[PDB]
Amino acid sequence: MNTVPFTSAPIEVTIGIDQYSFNVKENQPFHGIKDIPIGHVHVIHFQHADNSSMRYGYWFDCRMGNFYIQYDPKDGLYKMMEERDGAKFENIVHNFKERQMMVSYPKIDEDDTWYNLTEFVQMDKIRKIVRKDENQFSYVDSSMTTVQENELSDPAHSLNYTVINFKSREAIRPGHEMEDFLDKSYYLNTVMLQGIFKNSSNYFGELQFAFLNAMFFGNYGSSLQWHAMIELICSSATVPKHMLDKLDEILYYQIKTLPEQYSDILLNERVWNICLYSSFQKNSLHNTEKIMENKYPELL
Amino acid sequence: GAMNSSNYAELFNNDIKLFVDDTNVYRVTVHKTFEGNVATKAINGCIFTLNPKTGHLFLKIIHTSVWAGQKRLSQLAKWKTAEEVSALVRSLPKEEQPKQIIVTRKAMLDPLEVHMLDFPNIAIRPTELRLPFSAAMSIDKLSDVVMKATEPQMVLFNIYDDWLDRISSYTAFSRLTLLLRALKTNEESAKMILLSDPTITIKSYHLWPSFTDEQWITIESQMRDLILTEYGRKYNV
Ligand SMILES: CN(C)CCn1c(=S)[nH]c2ccsc2c1=O
Repeated sequence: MNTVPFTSAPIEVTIGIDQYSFNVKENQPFHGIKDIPIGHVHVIHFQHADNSSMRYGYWFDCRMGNFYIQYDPKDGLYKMMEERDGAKFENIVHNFKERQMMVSYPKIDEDDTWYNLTEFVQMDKIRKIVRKDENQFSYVDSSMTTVQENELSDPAHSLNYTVINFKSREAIRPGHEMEDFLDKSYYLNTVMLQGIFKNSSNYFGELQFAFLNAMFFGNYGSSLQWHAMIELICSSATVPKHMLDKLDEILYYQIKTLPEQYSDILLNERVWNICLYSSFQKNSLHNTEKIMENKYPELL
Repeated sequence: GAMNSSNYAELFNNDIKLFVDDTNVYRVTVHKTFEGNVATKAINGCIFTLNPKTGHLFLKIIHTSVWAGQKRLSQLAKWKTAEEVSALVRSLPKEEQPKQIIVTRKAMLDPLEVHMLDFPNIAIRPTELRLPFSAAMSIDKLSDVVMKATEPQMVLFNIYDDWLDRISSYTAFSRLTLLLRALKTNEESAKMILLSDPTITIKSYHLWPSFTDEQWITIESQMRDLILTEYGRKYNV
């Protein structure tokens, strides 16, 4: 069980760690988060009490280094940093635990939610979507735009999601125009899975990462990417059976975790009604269809 | 964006553009079977592709053999239309290719856009106008060549005959729109108006009668009379 210490908490802030959150008062004696489960990526995220504008945060994996948070009064935010001196770090953490100035990652033993939301998400792939190679962790916030969003303006601060565009030459084989537009199996299986992602685990990892950035930061381009990756599968007549079964599980847990009051902005009526009721896969997403109909029947 | 009353003059500027109407591509008669069920029989159709500035009409005849063994023909018809328009564009010299294509029905937008991905600089546009091009098959010479075709065929016409020698393309399009609106609302009456006087003939190389300027004013008035009536005869007014 790993630890992310905080140097201090000089400004009042709501802190998130994965799907949990807690409020820290201005200059409260808060020195970090302990008992973080090893084996998963994690996200630590922030919303200041004064400025609910810009939710922001850091994706990290404690197996990749010793990370801590320190407020920067010049740039005005909580920054993640790596401590290279492992003895200084253990010594800092042990002192903060002894004084009981850390919150415990509050995982219920029965609870597989975080695993289910991050099953295919890998830190190495996050770092290729969020390019900042000198750090082992990745910063995301509400305002960052995606590469595809930038084609329709700072490239260093972008989300380099895989570009999906259903009316593109990559998507449409000359001479198969109607066939490939109405049945996107070629684009899914040959172009994206075999060609770009290599396997469905990498495809699912990017889909899960896009959803989580949409949910935790309200990142609009992430929401677009999540829905595009769902729609590409649902609009394919030919999809491996294991992928459909896994997609149903992925979406089920995403819909289960979504805040009920954000469903209006985070769910695209057209994609979901098409996927659940008109698409080739209308009858392949039993768990997802059942939770959608019981939790968000208005959208449909 | 969409073409409407507000940007109507753009049709007659010097940027090449084509209207595409697909309403006569897939045509059927519905009939009873011996078992008392209903069946369709396709008949020949056509794509109506028109330059409104010059009057040049590219009439692609759609022979019934293109539907043999195919499913979901109304959907296929839109994609066949887009395939043929795309082939037409590629067949034209670069300097004759259109800068915009305006489809008369919004369901043609995605089929045409996908078939024209190679031409990112050709704008595909809908329109808010309820243009009467479906009545093109009420023009006798056009209906004749479509129904006689035994194979796919492209036939070229000037739908304005020689009018542009005497009137502008704005006026030519207004005249065409009045004639087509008449024919669509009451074909028999419209055709009686156009042919009643046996001394005014249709030249072999024309589609419409050889009206003098004064006779066109009378004709157009009579077409204006027909349309407003039928609009009463319909709504009782
Ligand atoms: C398709 N064009 C725009 C219609 C031309 N046009 C014609 S023929 N007659 C008429 C009569 C009253 S108003 C008016 C009029 O504008």
